Amino acid sequence: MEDFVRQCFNPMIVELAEKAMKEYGEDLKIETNKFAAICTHLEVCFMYSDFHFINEQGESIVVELALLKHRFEIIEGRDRTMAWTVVNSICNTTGAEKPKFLPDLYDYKENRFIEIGVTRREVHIYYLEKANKIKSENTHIHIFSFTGEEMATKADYTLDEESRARIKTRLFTIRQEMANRGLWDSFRQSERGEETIEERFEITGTMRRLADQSLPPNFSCLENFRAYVDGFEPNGYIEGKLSQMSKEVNAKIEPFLKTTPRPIRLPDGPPCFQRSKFLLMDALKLSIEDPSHEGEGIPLYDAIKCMRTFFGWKEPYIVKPHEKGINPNYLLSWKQVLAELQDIENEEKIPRTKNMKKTSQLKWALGENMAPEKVDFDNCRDVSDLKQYDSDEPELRSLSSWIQNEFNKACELTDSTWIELDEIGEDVAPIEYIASMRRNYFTAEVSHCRATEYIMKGVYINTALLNASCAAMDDFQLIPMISKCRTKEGRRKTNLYGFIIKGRSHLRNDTDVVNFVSMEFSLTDPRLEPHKWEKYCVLEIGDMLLRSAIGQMSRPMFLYVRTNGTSKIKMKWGMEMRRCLLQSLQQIESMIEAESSVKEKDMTKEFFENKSETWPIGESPKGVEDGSIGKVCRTLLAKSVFNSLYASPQLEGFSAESRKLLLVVQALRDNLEPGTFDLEGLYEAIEECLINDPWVLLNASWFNSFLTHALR
Amino acid sequence: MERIKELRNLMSQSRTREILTKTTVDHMAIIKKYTSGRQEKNPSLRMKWMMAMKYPITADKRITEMVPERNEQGQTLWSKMRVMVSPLAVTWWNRNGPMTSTVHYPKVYKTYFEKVERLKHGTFGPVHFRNQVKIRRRVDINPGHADLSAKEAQDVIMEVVFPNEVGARILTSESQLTITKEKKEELQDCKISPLMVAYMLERELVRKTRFLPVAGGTSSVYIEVLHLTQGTCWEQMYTPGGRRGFLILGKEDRRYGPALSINELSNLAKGEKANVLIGQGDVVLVMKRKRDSSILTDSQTATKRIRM
Repeated sequence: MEDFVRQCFNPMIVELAEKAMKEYGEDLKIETNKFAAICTHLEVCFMYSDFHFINEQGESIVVELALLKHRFEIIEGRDRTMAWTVVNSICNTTGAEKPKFLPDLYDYKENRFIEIGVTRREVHIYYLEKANKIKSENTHIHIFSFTGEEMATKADYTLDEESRARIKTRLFTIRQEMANRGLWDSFRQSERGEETIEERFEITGTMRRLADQSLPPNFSCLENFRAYVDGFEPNGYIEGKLSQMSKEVNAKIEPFLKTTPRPIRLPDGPPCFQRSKFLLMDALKLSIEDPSHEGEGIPLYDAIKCMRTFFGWKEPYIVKPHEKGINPNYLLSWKQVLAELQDIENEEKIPRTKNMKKTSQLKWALGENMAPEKVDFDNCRDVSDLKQYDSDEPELRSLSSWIQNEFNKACELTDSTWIELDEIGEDVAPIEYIASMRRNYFTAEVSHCRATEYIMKGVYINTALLNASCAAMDDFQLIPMISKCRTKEGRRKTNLYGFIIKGRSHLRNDTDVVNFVSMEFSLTDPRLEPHKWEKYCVLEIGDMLLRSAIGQMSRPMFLYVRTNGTSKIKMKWGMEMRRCLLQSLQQIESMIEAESSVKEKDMTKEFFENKSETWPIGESPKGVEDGSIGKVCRTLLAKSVFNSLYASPQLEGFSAESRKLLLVVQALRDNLEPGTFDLEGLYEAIEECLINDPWVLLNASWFNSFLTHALR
Repeated sequence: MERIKELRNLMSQSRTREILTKTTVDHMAIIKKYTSGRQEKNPSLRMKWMMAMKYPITADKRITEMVPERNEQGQTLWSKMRVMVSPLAVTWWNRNGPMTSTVHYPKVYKTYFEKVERLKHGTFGPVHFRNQVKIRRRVDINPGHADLSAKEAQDVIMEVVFPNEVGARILTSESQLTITKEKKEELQDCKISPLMVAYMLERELVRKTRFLPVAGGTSSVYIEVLHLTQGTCWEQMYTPGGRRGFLILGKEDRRYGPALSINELSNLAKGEKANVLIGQGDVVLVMKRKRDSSILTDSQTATKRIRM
């Protein structure tokens, strides 16, 4: 590089190399290796003939700090003309003959010319070109190297060891600190004999033929195309092309008025059904009633102790058939679960985990006999009744009124805590105080919500199921559903929800599926909404005593049984649900900051402790209702939880298109004269992202209800 | 003994043999990057699984005669099949164990120890809520050392940490930077780690700059607190508060005896010449200087030889 040469050599050498390049007719930017070669050659030549003098008696001595012969005269510091003149003068006054080319220096002590060479390859090969280039004449040749080598004619180095050592060390140091910065390879691979070449690159072959037909249709050779491109001047091409284009190519704007938008069309058909992993609104718990503070045991024993606290089991019987399968298998599975839970005592050693006996009904439930067999296509080419795959158009379903009820119930408050966060250091800066009060208010408002209970349930269940699947691979293990909380007065409590029986898990990748069957307790009669439960089998198993008010009243107890299998990736997806709180806090803080940016002061006080402010987040036949800040915080948390629990691409598409439409509507409401180019296609996108998911249908209904009020 | 024996059988297989024979030292770093590209199999879950089992940590032999097998409670600390140990052994060492002086720690981690002194000797002002525009320029995150450039900082680091593996430059000049003397005197018997000391010395001695969108202070002390000073729509005001001349003649000669190490050139003689190993494998013949050979105005005096 240029900067390296600038900072390495002294300027006195530098101006001469530039003059030499100008005389030659080269450039310093295009080629740089030749610059370094000339600088090194000039430096070596100047160093080779310095601090040398010869006394009148004929002996040569080295001195530092009167009029004595210099014993050397420089020729390389001069251009061709005066170099030839001085060479002619000296050979005439000494009787010498003109050798051929320009020698480097002349020594009076031996009365003979000297040539100096520096090479990047090794000396032995480089010697021969100089030897056979100049022959049958008296001219010494000395060759150095960048790695300590040296060689001269007749092995008579007419110099002391010290100067040669200095030259060799200078060359070694320049090479050593050149190779460190990353410039030695190109410099070394740049000497093609006695010239310097920057680089080389040619097409020369199959690449040329391939490049030949990679051109516009009116060309045949790459060179002709390059020549045409090089001599290009723009006269009128763009305007001329534009003048002869048809007028149907246009982008016309149609105004967006208050009467323009129309409600979105929803699909029609049979009602939808629940498809969540665990039921949410219709669950109860069997509390363990404050275990000891030192109690930390296996979940199986906790489940057993929770079970022993209930009396009232009866003969179970089916109340709602699954209409696809065998219900006696479900009855036998439940009875086997009860029997194998009770039969623990017939063991000399108490086990840690329970492995279920492989029974016919369990095998049918887990689908261990419905595995298709795989053979090569060659033998089964002649078989009949062969289809591609399950490439069937999805069914269309309408919207029911139970998802709204679930969302309504998910935003209420409970009597437990469900979450306890740890502590941090004390605050000093005022911004730390502001952040602390913000997060303290947010934590206080949403601590006792039901969505936290759902998050904890999902995390515990997914972690336990993943651990069981990774531990045992060829056993039918029993996995309980267990959660923990703190009571109002401050007693830890453990709750049991149901049971899960896992099949066979041999997972090699992250897409393989593992099957299981789930049984859950409930008090909700399925005969009120038969359409909601379509993939469930419901049993009546016992009676429950309620202590509400005076006296004791009995209600039936039901069991919901379902067969499923999720994934290996979705277990990891379910283990991270604590991020919804973070997202809700981010949204609240973003709104606070956005409002505070305009009214340039701190708005954390006008949001929380103010009690005269209300936000419209409700609806009724009367109209639009209002609520407090805690209510909207819980609503956002519930929305995040339900978004986590009902993931689908339809949600992504609907969210994007609805975001665009909402932005257009908001632009309309600000008196900014909006406009569109194609309002329909956005709509047909919105309906084509509206196939089956009840959550997306509820979101579309919410958008329609927002639209009917936003412009009225 | 072990290393030479491991090198011997590596020559038996040819496929590795031309790898060793045809590869220069300068290309070693080219070879070192052909390792692998796939390891991240959910590291958090793997760590959680490994922390559940007993004896998940590896240690050396001598821990067998420094830590008892069982504690007062009666729990095993290490087991026999490097040996396998549990974190209980680490906690026991932190509770009961030998004590050593820690006087060298403030001299090595001083760049970290200045930050706390700057922070806890500071004061705060009010916070302003408004809108602001942030511009960009070159910001210095490491101030470095004055009167020291990037070229000789590496030289100082090599001289202090690896005195026996320097070659060519630093070995032929006749000088000594002052800071090297104090750095060698202070760390006379420091036994923490060569690599850690080298990294910390480079961190506190070498400067480097970057680009940041800062709308406040420009000096280096205002950069490390950028997360506390600026915000989306707020501004917080804050103040910090507070080796002789040698020349090489050629490669190794077989008539001048076995080569010697860098640290054994102290004896030398009054002009003897001998072989020496320098750099990462170079072997050269050296002999000291009978003169000055400096860089004074004499180099410019060559101008008298031209333009008469």
